[PDB]
Amino acid sequence: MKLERVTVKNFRSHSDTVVEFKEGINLIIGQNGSGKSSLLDAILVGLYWPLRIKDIKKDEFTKVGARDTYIDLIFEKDGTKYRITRRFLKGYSSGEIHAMKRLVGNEWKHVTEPSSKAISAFMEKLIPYNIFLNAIYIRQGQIDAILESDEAREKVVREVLNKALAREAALSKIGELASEIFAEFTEGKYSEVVVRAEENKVRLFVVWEGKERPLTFLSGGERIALGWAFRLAMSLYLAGEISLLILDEPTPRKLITIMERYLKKIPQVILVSHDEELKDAADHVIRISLENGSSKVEVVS
Repeated sequence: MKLERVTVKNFRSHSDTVVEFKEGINLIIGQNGSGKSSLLDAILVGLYWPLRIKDIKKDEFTKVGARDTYIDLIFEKDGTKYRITRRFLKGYSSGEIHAMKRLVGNEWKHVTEPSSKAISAFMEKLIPYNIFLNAIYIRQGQIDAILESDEAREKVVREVLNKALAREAALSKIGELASEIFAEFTEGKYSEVVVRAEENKVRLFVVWEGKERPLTFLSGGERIALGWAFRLAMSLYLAGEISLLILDEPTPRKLITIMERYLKKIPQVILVSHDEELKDAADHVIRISLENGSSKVEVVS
C-alpha cells in the first residue's frame, strides 16, 4: 500500500490540511503541538472508520463545530489507485456521507455501496484492520515498552499480535525474524535474539560467545536497535512483508542509522518527528506548524 494524498478539513487543529506523500521516507517535521500525530490519526480513521482507533471517539468527527468535517485519502494498492472520502455534516440537519472509489482511466468510480458498512467490508478485504494498526502503524511508546521490562514487553506483544500454543510459535518466528533484523542492525555483531515465553512475561536475550545475555548487556544504541528489530519483526510476522510503515514520533542518534540503512529499503515510510537532524535521512520533507490556531503545511523536499 502506498499513500498518495491526504486532505483533512476541520478535524482538531487541521482546518484545511493537504499533504502529498511519495515513495521512500516521507518526513513530517515540526514543533510540538503542530498536529502531526493527529494527521496520522486522521489517516487511520479515514482508512478504518467506524472501527476504534486508539481511544478516539466518533464525536471528534461527527459533533464538533458547524463546518463539515472532511477526510479524503488517496492511495495505491496492487496497481489500483483508491480514494476514500468521508464527510460529516453538523447542525440541525447533521449526518454522514462515506464513499470509496477507484480510478478507471481518469475518472473515479465506486468500488462498493457508498456506506460505512460496505466500505468497511471492502477495506477488510483490501487490508485487514489489525494488520494496519499493528504491522503498518508503529504507535509511540511500543519500543520503550518493549525495552522497558518483560511484563511491559508481554503487554506490547499481546497488544500488537492479538492458547499459548500459537503464542510460542509466534514468538519463535518473531525470534527468528528479530534475529535476522538485529543481525543487520549490529552488522553481524549478533546473530540470534532469544524470545522466551512464560507466565505473563516475555524474556528477550541476545547471544554473545554462545551464552545468552539480557538487555543491560548491550550498549545504548544496541538496545534501541533491538527494540526496533523486535517491533519490525512483529510487523513482518503479522503482514508477511513490509511495504508501508507509519511511524509515530519516536522518543527523543541510532535512529539516523536505522533510517539510513533499513527504512530506505522500504517502499514507503511515513515518519513524524520534531528532530531536524532527521531531515537529511528523509527522501521527502514536509514541514508542519501551528499558526493562528490551525496547522499549516509547507513542502521542502
